[PDB]
Amino acid sequence: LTACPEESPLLVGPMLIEFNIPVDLKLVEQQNPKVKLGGRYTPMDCISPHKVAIIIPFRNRQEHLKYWLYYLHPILQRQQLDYGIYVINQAGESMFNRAKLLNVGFKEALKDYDYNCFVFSDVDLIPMNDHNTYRCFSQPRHISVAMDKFGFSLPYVQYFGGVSALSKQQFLSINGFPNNYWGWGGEDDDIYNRLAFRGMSVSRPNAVIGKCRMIRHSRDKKNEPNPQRFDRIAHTKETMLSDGLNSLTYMVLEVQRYPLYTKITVDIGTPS
Amino acid sequence: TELTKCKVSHAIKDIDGYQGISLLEWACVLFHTSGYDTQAVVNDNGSTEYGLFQISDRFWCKSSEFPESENICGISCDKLLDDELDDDIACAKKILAIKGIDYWKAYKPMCSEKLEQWRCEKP
Ligand SMILES: CC(=O)N[C@H]1[C@@H](OP(=O)(O)OP(=O)(O)OC[C@H]2O[C@@H](n3ccc(=O)[nH]c3=O)[C@H](O)[C@@H]2O)O[C@H](CO)[C@H](O)[C@@H]1O
Ligand SMILES: [Ca+2]
Ligand SMILES: [Mn+2]
Repeated sequence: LTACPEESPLLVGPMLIEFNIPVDLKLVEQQNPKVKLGGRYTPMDCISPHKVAIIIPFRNRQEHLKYWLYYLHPILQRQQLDYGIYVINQAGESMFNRAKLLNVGFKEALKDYDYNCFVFSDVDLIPMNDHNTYRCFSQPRHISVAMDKFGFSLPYVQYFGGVSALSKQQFLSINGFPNNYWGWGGEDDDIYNRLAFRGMSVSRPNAVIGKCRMIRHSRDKKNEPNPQRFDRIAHTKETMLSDGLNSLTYMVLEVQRYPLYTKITVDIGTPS
Repeated sequence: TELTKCKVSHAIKDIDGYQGISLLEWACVLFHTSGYDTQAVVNDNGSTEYGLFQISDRFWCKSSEFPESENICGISCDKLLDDELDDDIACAKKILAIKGIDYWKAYKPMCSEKLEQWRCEKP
């Protein structure tokens, strides 16, 4: 067999995304027999050059995950990706740390396979068009560009939150993501600043192809707006050198392999 | 209520140019400050910020959790949680005249460049 075509002949284009009908993961597994334990999938038809680890920051979002899994596994297989799903679960009840959990995901995914691409995705975002490929490009890729939450429009040209994809090199080049952003907001802007400082621009599909739905939800306690976010964003240039993959420390408390995904529970410390 | 960039830009004309801050800058500041939510309530650290402009009860508006506040704006903080922006704007003007744009922490980092995208073309 040979390399997969540049564009998958399986894509269906736009799709209807709804969060009404309840999900049955057993049903989901049944409908995705090709996905192996831990949520691993490798095309049989051809050889894909995109070895993608999809990383999801997580804490108490099981219901959201079911929907995520329900919609993404079919899409990702259609996209002919050699992928793996990783739910990085934060142990304890201290302030939530999205970016730190993403760094953990990167480190841990690499123990399982020779991944060359990493998609970081909030547990509650679903893409409405399978042409929006969950893989990496020549430049950092911003995937959730037109979210129904922001009225299907990018909130600002520098916005990098929601769903993004960075090749292993792009990620390495910025010393990964920050570990010091506790609580809600700002970490995506910090990451945006790092990519720019390292001379990268953000690649995005147009706003029609990039439509995504976000499951509606209230704010989580322990993830309240971080009061220091704006001051932190102003110093990225100096802090990215010392706060990133090179200063990441954490403890693994449990590794769970489910047929649809790998759930890694970690203790990542507290606001220092 | 979560407003649009244009709804906000149209409601805050009296603040345009005030203290040198333009409408594009405010559109940018307000998005990062409150996500354009007229009902946003965020606690800081022993204090609370209210509304579109996130006016704090520390010195500007009077809350029930802090009645002794200086209430410099002379207004109940609950008046900053509705869709009538004239009193929010008046208080914001006092903040600008007294403390300056630096009250809004997002201004410098988020609104120093790429300002044109914040323009509202809707009449
Ligand atoms: C689509 C969108 O607007 N995304 C951005 C926005 O999300 P949101 O304002 O939607 O905040 P959120 O509550 O969804 O937090 C982002 C993500 O963190 C995870 N989570 C958070 C809290 C918790 O208790 N458990 C848990 O699993 C989950 O994957 C969630 O989707 O702002 C955050 C600000 O920090 C991030 O930049 C998100 O990428
Ligand atoms: Ca008001
Ligand atoms: Mn969300």
